Amino acid sequence: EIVFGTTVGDFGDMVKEQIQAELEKKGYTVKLVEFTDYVRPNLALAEGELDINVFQHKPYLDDFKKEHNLDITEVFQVPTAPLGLYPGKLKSLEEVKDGSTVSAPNDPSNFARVLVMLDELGWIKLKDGINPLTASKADIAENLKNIKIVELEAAQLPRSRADVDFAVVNGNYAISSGMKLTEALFQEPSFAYVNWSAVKTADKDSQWLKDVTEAYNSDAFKAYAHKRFEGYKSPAAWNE
Ligand code: MED
Repeated sequence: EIVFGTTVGDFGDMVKEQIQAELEKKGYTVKLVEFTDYVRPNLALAEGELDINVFQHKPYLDDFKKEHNLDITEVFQVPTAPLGLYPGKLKSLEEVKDGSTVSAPNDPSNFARVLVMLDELGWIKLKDGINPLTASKADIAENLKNIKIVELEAAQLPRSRADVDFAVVNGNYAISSGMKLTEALFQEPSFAYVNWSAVKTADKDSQWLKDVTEAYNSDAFKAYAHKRFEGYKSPAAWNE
């Protein structure tokens, strides 16, 4: 029995609609546990409540496992809903004003993504030569449009659109709140945040993980993903 943990929505649908049957064909049973937050899944994995989770990108994982002393590691990538800047009280990028508010996730690896996006938009200017994966407020050279960044817990970002001019929303929460990726005013161009599964390091060589990895890389899964998850960013290894 393989116990998966995912965030609600797209990553759990992948298990229930495609992966689970592929693994049952090989004699496994599958249990899915879903989470509404980003903090519990790696802790449940490390404590043995999960065998594998699918919810995070590698910058998040690298930071989280180091901070909390978790002996876990990434395995394979999965199709991922991209990060986007979405309309809030203002409906178009050209409407940005001096002092416009932008809501952003408050954890460091996802906050960096917002600063890189704001620099790409020309709303702020980051210093030269920084590490984009750890971009922080100290790396801002000039806040060109005096953007006020409103930092929130990531799950709160869809609801923040009533309170801020623009909202930068993680794809999993955008999808699960009924937002459409095509409604974004600007989508992150990077592929560094295509999400990874994670397991306890002790399990990296297990036969069950080999079978899970094959399930997420099958022709059938790719065909399903391309239809069910249009506009998602693909694993690098799919070589699309
Ligand atoms: C926990 S890392 C952030 C969530 C991830 N699904 C993303 O690519 O936005």
